Amino acid sequence: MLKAGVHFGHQTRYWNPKMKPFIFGARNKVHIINLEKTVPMFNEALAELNKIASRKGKILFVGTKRAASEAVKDAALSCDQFFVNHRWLGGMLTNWKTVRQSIKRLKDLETQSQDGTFDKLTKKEALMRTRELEKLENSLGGIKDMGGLPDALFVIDADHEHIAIKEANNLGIPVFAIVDTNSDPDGVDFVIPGNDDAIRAVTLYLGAVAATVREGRS
Amino acid sequence: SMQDPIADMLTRIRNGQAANKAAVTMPSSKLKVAIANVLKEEGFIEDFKVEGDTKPELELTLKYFQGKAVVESIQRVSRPGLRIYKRKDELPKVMAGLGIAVVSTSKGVMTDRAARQAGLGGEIICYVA
Amino acid sequence: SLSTEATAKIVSEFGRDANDTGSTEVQVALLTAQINHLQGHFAEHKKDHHSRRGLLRMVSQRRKLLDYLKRKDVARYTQLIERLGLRR
RNA sequence: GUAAAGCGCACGCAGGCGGUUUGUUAAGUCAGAUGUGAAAUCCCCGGGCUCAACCUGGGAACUGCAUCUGAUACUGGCAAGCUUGAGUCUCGUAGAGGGGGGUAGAAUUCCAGGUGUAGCGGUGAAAUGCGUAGAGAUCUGGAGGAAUACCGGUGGCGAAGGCGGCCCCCUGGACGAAGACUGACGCUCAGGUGCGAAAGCGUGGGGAGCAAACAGGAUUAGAUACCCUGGUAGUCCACGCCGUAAACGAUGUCGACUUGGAGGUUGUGCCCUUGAGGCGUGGCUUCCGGAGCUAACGCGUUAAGUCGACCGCCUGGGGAGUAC
Ligand SMILES: CN[C@@H]1[C@@H](O)[C@@H](O[C@@H]2[C@@H](O)[C@H](O[C@H]3O[C@H](CN)CC[C@H]3N)[C@@H](N)C[C@H]2N)OC[C@]1(C)O
Ligand SMILES: CN[C@@H]1[C@@H](O)[C@@H](O[C@@H]2[C@@H](O)[C@H](O[C@H]3O[C@H](CN)CC[C@H]3N)[C@@H](N)C[C@H]2N)OC[C@]1(C)O
Ligand SMILES: [Mg+2]
Ligand SMILES: [Mg+2]
Ligand SMILES: [Mg+2]
Ligand SMILES: [Mg+2]
Ligand SMILES: [Mg+2]
Ligand SMILES: [Mg+2]
Ligand SMILES: [Mg+2]
Ligand SMILES: [Mg+2]
Ligand SMILES: [Mg+2]
Repeated sequence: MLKAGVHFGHQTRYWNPKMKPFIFGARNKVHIINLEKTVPMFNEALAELNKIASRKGKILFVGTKRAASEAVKDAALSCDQFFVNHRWLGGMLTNWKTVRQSIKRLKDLETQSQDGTFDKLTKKEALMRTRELEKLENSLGGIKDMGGLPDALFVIDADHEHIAIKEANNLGIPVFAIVDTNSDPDGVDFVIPGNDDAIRAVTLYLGAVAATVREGRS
Repeated sequence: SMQDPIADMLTRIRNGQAANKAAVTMPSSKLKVAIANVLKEEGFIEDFKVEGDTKPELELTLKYFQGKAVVESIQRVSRPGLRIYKRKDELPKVMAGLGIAVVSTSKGVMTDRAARQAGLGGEIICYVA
Repeated sequence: SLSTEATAKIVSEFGRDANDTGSTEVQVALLTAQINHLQGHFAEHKKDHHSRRGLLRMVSQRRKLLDYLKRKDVARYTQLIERLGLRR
């Protein structure tokens, strides 16, 4: 309940009859999340992360939304985990074979920027290939070092990242997401009824899951 | 109008199983109860309780095994305007045995399997598999 | 519809007791009134088919009542017809 | 629903189906038995011709009917109820609901007179046409018939077709509110009865505008059309007939279940009513849409989802909704 009392419900009244079971009660033009039933999910969910996280658990943190983005880079990286906060590529999970090829391209590109390996052709070609890395790292970077599908998957909101979840469960990859009112639980196999955003809520569980994950690494 | 009360009870059950409804209510009656009983005794509904004093109800709770409902298929048989009476050797075998056929015998509302052995036939009612 | 004064009045003459507009006898009578009274109106206009549709309903219903009365008490039925000179 | 297929819509006899309780009965129903259900076939087991076909012993089967003895859950009969179905009473509410009679104002046309003068009218241009016998325009007065701008709506009423100025009279339905009352009197409905857009038909009225036909003027290769100038039926009224339509939601009626979001119309309750405000609880009605359904499009608590009672209809295209 501690930090829990810093996010509660959200989303006016659009909701979804699917979240109804996890919903607390409405108020001031908006229902609240039944944290009382969220507490079990708080731990139980994370209790399954450390498990597989024990062996360099390939935990893929997903969060493209503005807020989470600048945060995932830290928490999701402050441990043997992976983060994705820039436009979830179409198939970077299922179409790995084809997507990874992009990562490799990004790799070598870094070596160029690394030392005297990017000093080629006029500033023209430089800028041409330089800007290429930027964007390429924005999407592939947060997963460049992973020559294999993830063991798990922890995405912030199960809505904005819908595409991400869709692929996971399709390949048979356990997904952990924070579904709230205007969210669809049918997807994520590990419900986490909490504010889809909330500057505090996002960071709260972000670091919360991070620890429970880094700890599992013995 | 309610020309067939039984059908309603049956339909209400399946309609709930799909809506994941906890339980279901409705005006009870001798037969409605008997049928609901066999449904519980056979393992299709947790339990059931008929409320109301002057106006009887029926708190019929739907059962669910795992990620699905226990009642996968339930339909009426000896419906009105077209009754159905089988012999002690005609009783149908629902779902090759994995199912049940609620039949009203001259000794009560039992299941096909039970009634069959007892050596008595009766009027079918539904095929809850 | 019918006038309250004439309503309560007839409700008593056939009411099984004091204030019982539910009794079958009452209904039949109550209906027969609006019936014989409306004819006068229908004798005029005639082409008021829409209002005619209603009239017929009162008839059919009255029949469904009188029939019921006889099916559940041949006594009251026969006597009821008298004070109303209906069903021939 | 769009492939063939929901009667254009209602009322309703026969018929089919019937909420709930106790008792009762035992007809349907279930059980047993006894007759009988020809033998032969068929079938199972077993015999005989070297085998097989074929022949044969026994049994099964003949799922049918009748009688006797039981059983009584369900259906049926009867008795007695009950109240949630259906209906009645009291008081209201909204409404282009229906039948009748009034009456207002806007405009059109026509007639009469004033003013006034060479145009008007029309088209893509024109032309027919109307004009110096004075049109058009403008004004004044009068006649006459038809329809009701605005309000007006993604709105309301109705069974359907359909139903718009205002006033009155006669009249039907729907909805709500508290109660009080009857006690399943219900649902569907072949046949049957009635209602039925417009066009059309009969008699007799009416006739401003519009307008099949018809007549001119254009266009065109032609133009028995589209366009223009005219114009008869009819359109309006009364009474009677005709019964069709893409009579369409192209979706029969009654009832019960099944996530949600948004908007309209109408009743009632309750609120610091302090207010528009907000909180309930009924009716009807639009849009989006989930599950599920569907061949797809799409339907989606007003289903085309999940079910029950009854009815109607389909069975390849053309010939033909024709012939007889
Ligand atoms: C004056 N407004 C009325 C309004 O009061 C109401 O009134 C009608 C009334 O106009 C009808 O009358 C109308 O139809 C008659 C033939 N059926 C002929 C007279 C005509 N006014 C009445 N039959 C029914 C009322 N509810 O509904 C129609 C309306 C036009 O909106
Ligand atoms: C779900 N959409 C709804 C739409 O169904 C409709 O809802 C009305 C609601 O406006 C009425 O509300 C009315 O009465 C209230 C006091 N009882 C005060 C507000 C008033 N408009 C309700 N009484 C009945 C609903 N069906 O109008 C409002 C809406 C938001 O668009
Ligand atoms: Mg077609
Ligand atoms: Mg068709
Ligand atoms: Mg129809
Ligand atoms: Mg024989
Ligand atoms: Mg009985
Ligand atoms: Mg309507
Ligand atoms: Mg006509
Ligand atoms: Mg005529
Ligand atoms: Mg929809």
